[PDB]
Amino acid sequence: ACLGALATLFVLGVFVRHNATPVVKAAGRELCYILLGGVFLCYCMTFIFIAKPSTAVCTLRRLGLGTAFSVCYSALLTKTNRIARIFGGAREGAQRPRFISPASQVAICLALISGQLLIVVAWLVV
Amino acid sequence: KVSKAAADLMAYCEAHAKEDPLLTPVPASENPF
Amino acid sequence: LSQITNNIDPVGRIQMRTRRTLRGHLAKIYAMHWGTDSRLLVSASQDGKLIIWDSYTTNKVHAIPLRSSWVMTCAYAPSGNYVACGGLDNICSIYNLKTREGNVRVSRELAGHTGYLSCCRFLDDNQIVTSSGDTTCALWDIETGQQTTTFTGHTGDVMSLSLAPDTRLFVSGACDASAKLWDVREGMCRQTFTGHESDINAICFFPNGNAFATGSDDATCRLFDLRADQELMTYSHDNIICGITSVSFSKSGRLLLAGYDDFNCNVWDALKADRAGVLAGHDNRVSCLGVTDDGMAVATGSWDSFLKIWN
Amino acid sequence: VQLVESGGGLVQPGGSRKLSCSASGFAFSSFGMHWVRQAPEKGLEWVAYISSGSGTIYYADTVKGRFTISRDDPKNTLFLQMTSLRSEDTAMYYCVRSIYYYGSSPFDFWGQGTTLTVSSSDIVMTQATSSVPVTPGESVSISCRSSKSLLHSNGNTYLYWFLQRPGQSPQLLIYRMSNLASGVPDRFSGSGSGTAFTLTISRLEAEDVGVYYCMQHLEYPLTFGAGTKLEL
Amino acid sequence: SAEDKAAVERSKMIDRNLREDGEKAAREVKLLLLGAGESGKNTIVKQMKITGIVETHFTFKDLHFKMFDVGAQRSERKKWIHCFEGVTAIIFCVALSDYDLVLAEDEEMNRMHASMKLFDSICNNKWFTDTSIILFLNKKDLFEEKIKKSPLTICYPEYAGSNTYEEAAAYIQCQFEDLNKRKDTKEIYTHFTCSTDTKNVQFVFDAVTDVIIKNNLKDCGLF
Amino acid sequence: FTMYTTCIIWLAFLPIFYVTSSDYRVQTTTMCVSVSLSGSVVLGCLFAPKLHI
Repeated sequence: ACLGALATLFVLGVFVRHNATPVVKAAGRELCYILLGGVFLCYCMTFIFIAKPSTAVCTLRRLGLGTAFSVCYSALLTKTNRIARIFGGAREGAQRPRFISPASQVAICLALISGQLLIVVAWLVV
Repeated sequence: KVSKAAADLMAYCEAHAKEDPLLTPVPASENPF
Repeated sequence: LSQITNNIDPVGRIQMRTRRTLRGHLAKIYAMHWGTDSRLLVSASQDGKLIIWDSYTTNKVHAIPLRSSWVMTCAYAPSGNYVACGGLDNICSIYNLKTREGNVRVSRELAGHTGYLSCCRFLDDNQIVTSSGDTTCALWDIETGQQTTTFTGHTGDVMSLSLAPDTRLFVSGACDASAKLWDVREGMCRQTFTGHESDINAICFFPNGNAFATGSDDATCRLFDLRADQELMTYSHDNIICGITSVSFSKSGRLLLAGYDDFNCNVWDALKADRAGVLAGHDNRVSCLGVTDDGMAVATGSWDSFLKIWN
Repeated sequence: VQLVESGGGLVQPGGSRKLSCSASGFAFSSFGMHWVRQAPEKGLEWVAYISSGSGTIYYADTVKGRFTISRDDPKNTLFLQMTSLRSEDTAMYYCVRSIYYYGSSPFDFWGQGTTLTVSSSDIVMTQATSSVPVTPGESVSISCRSSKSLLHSNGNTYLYWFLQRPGQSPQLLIYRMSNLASGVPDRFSGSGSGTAFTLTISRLEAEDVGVYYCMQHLEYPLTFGAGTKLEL
Repeated sequence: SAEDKAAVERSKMIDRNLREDGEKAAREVKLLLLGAGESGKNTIVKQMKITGIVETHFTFKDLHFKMFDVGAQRSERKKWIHCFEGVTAIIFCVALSDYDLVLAEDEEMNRMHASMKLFDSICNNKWFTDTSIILFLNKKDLFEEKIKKSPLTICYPEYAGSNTYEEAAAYIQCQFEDLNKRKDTKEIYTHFTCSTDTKNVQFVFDAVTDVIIKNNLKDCGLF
Repeated sequence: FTMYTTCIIWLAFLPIFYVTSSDYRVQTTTMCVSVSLSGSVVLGCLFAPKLHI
């Protein structure tokens, strides 16, 4: 897990070092950032799983596992939805589709994560 | 004369300045905007 | 004369905020002419529509389509019954607003020009005046749909027109750095003014009928009279490079509402020759400044599809 | 332009029939319609209203939950279902168009309608007179009262005047009590305060035998009242 | 808010109608045309289904194209172009055979020189910085005949090469694609057109799809 | 392609933990390495263009 976290930190650093290249510009900058954050949170969850079980630690586990999985899943979903947009926009008219700005995609994935947290706390209070 | 025209314009701007909301602090309650 | 205008007490720094946020347009705005009742205004979209907006309640009533997709300008009748539309197809369509059995129907299509309708205006219900792009700011009629008087005397092309409360004379500035004062009665040019370098984007008119101000693309405004034959006052700024694209006056004439291409507008003083206030809040450059007859509203038609009443 | 109704006749209380009002010559998709009826002994009464373009619904107090009205813009027709009919509904149903905006002329043109016979919160406004003899050419000044103050926040009153000539549709006379409509001469002058209203008519003309009615549009209920008739 | 309810409802209705009309208009991509006089306009506007400017609209492969032919405009270009923001791409129709001829305006400049000046003017303006240009080359057979009859050394003194058509077309492909300051946001798509090779709408379709895709990616920073 | 690879990796790892969930004494230890393998798979899916450059 420490090696994975080091690799994630290194790839995040090499991404933020050069941002004018089209390689990192093709995929979502905010999208790849939140994906790397989700992977780092997966590794932090792997760290937390090996620890002394406590009610606070156990609730943190229950929330963080779902959060770390849902962040990556929502980032991939947003990326593939933008790919569907680039595939279906040329076939249709010349208009900017709804929810295309990067901040809008960040809002969408944050809303998905908020829904995941809402359902996990709605099942947690029971 | 240009001085006469300038004086006439200044007199018109000073005499009709009471009915100009762009230069007077009109209240916002009674104003439609 | 510039020494007698330096004894008047300065009005000071004036600051005014927006009143209504006219949202709903999805294209550029090039001209938003104001009515005479100080309540309704007309706005020319760029896709296919022409919307007559309301100012107090901020609710649209007629958003009529046009055969011409591009609408360069618009004009609202003083009676509130007809509207004139510009464009590039040389079709100054006259839509009938107060019509029976329907919302709005077109009355006549004004054709017979080779340039482009840049600034239309209404003298009365029938006798109207246009400003085409082929140096022909001729006068028009609605009943016959044909021209009655043609105004010539500009070297380049004309893209601005302003009327007088007396309705007998009207000044109009062309792209040759010259504004000519035409007379509706005789049809000839009374005098052509000189002293500006860049082209005249838009022109206004003094409320009394003895002066006017031209909008030059050289970041300079001038207050030219009608009986003095000489520039009285000039307004220049150093930290800007773009030029004014629309000039207007208030009900008194002291506040000169100028619109630059700095994504904002300015309020100059006709006597102190100093920028009183800066009206910011536009994402794009302003295209028209419509001030009411009583100074109750100052609408702006910036290209960001936003009409902001700064009063 | 025309508003022609059909489907009348003798019906039984509790039966079923189809009534429509055919209209053509205007933008039917941008004009709200009313169903104001006229009884031979009772004044007019508004029952239902649809917004321009199948929008909102407006009903009365004694009709909410009984009647149902639909519109068809591609067919340009009005579908009315008359169920649970009582023996006291003998009236002249109209198909009146209206449009509401700044400076609009609501209730500009009224329909003709058909007649029918049968076998055997709320805002109310009273009138001043019932039937007085008025000579043509005397500058008649008709007065009217109300039960509320016409001091709306927009800054204008809401009082419309109508007249039903014998055999002629109840056309519009003046809207907002201060602005003349289309189709009337420049002789009516309406004024008054927020409670009382007055209307002066100078230089009268012939065929001025219609009865005058008033209407307020401050709320959904629209009550015309009894009616002030004019004689020769 | 009591009696103005109908006014607000009508405003909302016409606002929904305006939004529908704007969505329908955005579905129709807008293209303008430029070039010299009789540079091959009829050969491309007569194959489609379909004073002031001309505006035609035609559907192809479930896509509405709105072509705007300026044609004859008595006013100067500085005005109507200055107010043409919001276009996806422009079209520049030229004829390569107009290199040995001289226009009847000054009898001192070549037609190709005037076309290059027009291109440098429409590419160095503050309104067409993010707009692409699609070059149409009309009457390529006339250009082949001219280059077989004329050595082209009279029109271009700095040019040096053999006498053929392929290398001349390649030099043309590299002569109008370098006047711009940058090529990352000013991509150019060149195509030939003559009496043969019918149904050239596939090229302009691919070009408009590519430019609108690049615009949508630059909107979100994906490009 | 990388998304399809990640999805088939998910579909292959799901029965692994579904059958290893029995005898949770070892499941509490394999959870960490499973999450680490999943994070590594996502890292590869994301950095395939970064690994090629």
